[PDB]
Amino acid sequence: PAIALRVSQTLPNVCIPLARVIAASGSVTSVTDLRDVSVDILPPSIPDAVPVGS
Amino acid sequence: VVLDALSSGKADLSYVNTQLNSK
Amino acid sequence: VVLDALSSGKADLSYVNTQLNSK
Amino acid sequence: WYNRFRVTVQSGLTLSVTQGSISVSGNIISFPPQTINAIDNANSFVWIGKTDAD
Repeated sequence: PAIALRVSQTLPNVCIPLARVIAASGSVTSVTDLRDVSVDILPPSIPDAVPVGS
Repeated sequence: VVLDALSSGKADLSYVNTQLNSK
Repeated sequence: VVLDALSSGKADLSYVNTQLNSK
Repeated sequence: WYNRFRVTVQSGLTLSVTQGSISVSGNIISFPPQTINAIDNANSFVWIGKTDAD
C-alpha cells in the first residue's frame, strides 16, 4: 500500500497515469505521455457500493 | 487553409504506428 | 498538384480511428 | 494545450470542435476537427464519452 512510482502491464482504475511505454528486445519503441499536458483522460466509471434506492 | 485542414484532419505516422502496435 | 496528391494518398484520421476500433 | 477540444460556433447550430487526444484506459485516441449540431431552444452540453444506448 505504499505510494511510489510503479510499472505495470495494466493501468489501475485508481492511479496517476504518467506514460505508456512500448518496448521490445530490451529497447523502447515508443513512449506516450498520459499526463493532462498531452491528453484529456476519460475518467473511470466507479459504481457505488449501495445501489440507488437500496 | 487547405494545408492547415490537411494537417489537422489527417492521421500522422507516429500516431497510427503507435495505435497499430498497441493492439 | 502536391496538395491534391497528399489529400488523396494520406489516410483520414477518422478512417484510421475507425479501422483501429475494428481490431 | 489551451486550444485542445475548444468548442466554437461554426455556423447556425453547427459548432466546431478542434482536434485533440483522449486517453481511455491507457489507449490514446486522436480526434480531428469535427462539427456537431446543438439542440434548438435549449441548453445543451457538448462532451466526449459513451452513452448507455451507444
